[PDB]
Amino acid sequence: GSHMKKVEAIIRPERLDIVKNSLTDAGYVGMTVSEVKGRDLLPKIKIELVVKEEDVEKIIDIICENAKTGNQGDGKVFIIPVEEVVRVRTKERGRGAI
Amino acid sequence: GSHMKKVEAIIRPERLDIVKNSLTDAGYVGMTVSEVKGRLLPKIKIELVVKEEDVEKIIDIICENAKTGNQGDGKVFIIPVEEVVRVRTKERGRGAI
Amino acid sequence: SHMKKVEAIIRPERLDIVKNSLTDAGYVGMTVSEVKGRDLLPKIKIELVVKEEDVEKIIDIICENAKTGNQGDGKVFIIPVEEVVRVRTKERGRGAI
Ligand SMILES: [Cl-]
Ligand SMILES: [Cl-]
Repeated sequence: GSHMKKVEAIIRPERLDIVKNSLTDAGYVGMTVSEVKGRDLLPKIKIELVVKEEDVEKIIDIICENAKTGNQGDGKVFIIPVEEVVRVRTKERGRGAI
Repeated sequence: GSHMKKVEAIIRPERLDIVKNSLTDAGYVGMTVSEVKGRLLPKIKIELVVKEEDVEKIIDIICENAKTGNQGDGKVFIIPVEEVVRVRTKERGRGAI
Repeated sequence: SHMKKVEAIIRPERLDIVKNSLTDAGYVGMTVSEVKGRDLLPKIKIELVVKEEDVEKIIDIICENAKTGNQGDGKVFIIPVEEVVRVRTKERGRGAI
């Protein structure tokens, strides 16, 4: 019961700003962005957020809300368990590190 | 039990098309592809979130088509996935897969 | 499964020291990718799937060699890995690592 989760979302590159700015506005700044390819192999954007479990549903809504375009290929959101999180700067561990 | 898993494989870049097409032929199209480095030589990472019962099937496909018989053929990892959500429809569980 | 994935996001200028330090400690199996983090500044992601007993030292190596004393040094995540398969020999479990 770590109560820490990784949110992994694959979205359209043209939806990054709207999804990033919407997340920033909700107080979710800890985010990793990478250029990938998905489903032909079209350029896509992967976003990763390691957060407190209680924040997962809120982030899903924000990602789901902003990323939607109503067309096929909008992307998916994955929830992956995280058993530990550590801050490199102070070696602090746990939910405090998030 | 979640019954949803993430298949994460690091493979040679020259084996991507052959592995991709093999998976598509077997009905596994949902896949994310990213360029990485490993050993620092360039490699290709493929990710598939699938139903648990399909894992063994996909492992076979990747291993059979990514293998060249030399060191560096890559490795396949299975990571638990507790939830999957479809952006277009917000469907969760195996339906979103 | 007693197998775990170590995923660390660090400053790009600390990759070599962390990379070389891990290999010096006997940790050669590692994947490196270029990513962005916060505003959307270049960062480096390093992934290692290892035996659970080795995680702690790897946390130590990454944290001690990636830290600079400034804010934004990065984080280390521990994710469960339920299976590892060697593409070439198709060997699974902790032996495959
Ligand atoms: Cl869709
Ligand atoms: Cl993962």
